[PDB]
Amino acid sequence: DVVMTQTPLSLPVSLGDQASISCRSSQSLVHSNGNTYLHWYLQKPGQSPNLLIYKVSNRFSGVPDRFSGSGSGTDFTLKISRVEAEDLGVYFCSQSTHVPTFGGGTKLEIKRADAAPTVSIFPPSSEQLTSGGASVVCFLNNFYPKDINVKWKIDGSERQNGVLNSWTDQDSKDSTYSMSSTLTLTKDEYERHNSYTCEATHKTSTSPIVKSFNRNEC
Amino acid sequence: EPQAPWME
Amino acid sequence: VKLVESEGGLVQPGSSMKLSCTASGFTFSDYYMAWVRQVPEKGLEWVANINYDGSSTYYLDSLKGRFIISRDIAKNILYLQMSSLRCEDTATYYCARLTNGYLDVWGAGTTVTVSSAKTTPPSVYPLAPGCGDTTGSSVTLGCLVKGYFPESVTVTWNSGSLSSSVHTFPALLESGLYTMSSSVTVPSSTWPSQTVTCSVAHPASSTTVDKKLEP
Repeated sequence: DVVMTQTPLSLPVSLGDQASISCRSSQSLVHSNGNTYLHWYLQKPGQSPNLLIYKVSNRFSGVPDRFSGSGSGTDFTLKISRVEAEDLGVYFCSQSTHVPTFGGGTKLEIKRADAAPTVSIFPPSSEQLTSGGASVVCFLNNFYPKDINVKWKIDGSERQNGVLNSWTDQDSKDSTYSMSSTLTLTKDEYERHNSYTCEATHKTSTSPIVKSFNRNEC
Repeated sequence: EPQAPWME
Repeated sequence: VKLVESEGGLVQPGSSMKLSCTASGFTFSDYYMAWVRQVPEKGLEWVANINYDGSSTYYLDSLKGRFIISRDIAKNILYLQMSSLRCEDTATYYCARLTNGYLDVWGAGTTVTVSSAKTTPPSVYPLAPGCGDTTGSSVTLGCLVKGYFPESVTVTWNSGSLSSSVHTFPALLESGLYTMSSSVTVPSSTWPSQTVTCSVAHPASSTTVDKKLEP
């Protein structure tokens, strides 16, 4: 059972700079027939994998010369020169010399200047309330870096339980991320409190961004 | 010319 | 080019299902074919492959012969029969063309969910500014898609004609049902004067919900 170990797990790089990704195999990938069946694939956000490099160093049709694969035996490298934003995604190595297996992937992240989130809050819709549910939503849009914390307060008190946080992958259009934070309550609990607040801590600011509403004005 | 080398 | 997988969807544990994949644009019996699957958290796993005429196949050993890969050369179709499914078979399955040991064409992928739970369509709720908030030069609207099973849904805005400023957030499971959301931003002068509607398609329940956003 041949293990493919990729290094690093995530790689941040500036546009125009070079990225280098390592793939090691636990057994030599030189087949008895002399070929080395070591290949590289790229999976962009929301897409299927696509072939980038086959048999160590061969660029697939449509892949620019910026992408270069090298190595031998058990040690392989993918180098991407002059990184462009659309290069971002997960790079996987694969071997098919033996029973075929895949590396765990390396996520290429594009560096940009720190950008603050645009934060929006929404109360539960009357449609949802009509059904006994109450979700409060905060969208945090177009921020960088990806690390960000959202804290919900109900009548001033933090509520940890019932929160679903979901990040997008990185957008190649502007190298930013967005995330959705949803606090789901029952209508019963929702109607017993008035103040609903989402606070975003991100470091593009010293003080958290706060967005809030009062249920009675809604 | 294998196609599926490990099958060899 | 192109490989297109059949709809996957929900299957009860212990039950069986068959995926198909339709190939266009090449001499089908001139290429080996393969199935690969991807789980979140995570990793790709080779499932099976088949030679030109179908006389020789390879299978991931741990499948214990429960899966059968086959091809109809007269119809340009690749099949994966899957028997006695367990939760561990839940994944996105990709059809792929195999050449000299590498996969040089991949399908879009189709998800298969092995669960005893019932198919449930999405509830789709509007997300609009409320509560006496003021409004600037733009407005961010959204849709909250809650309570559905299995994955996946697709959300579009104005039948796809609004696309530039859209964010779609990955689904999360909670209490055995999925929740996801989508946001779009438009200039304030243009809403509500020029309507904005989110369309949510959920193949597993054969349902589409087209929710109009109101102030």
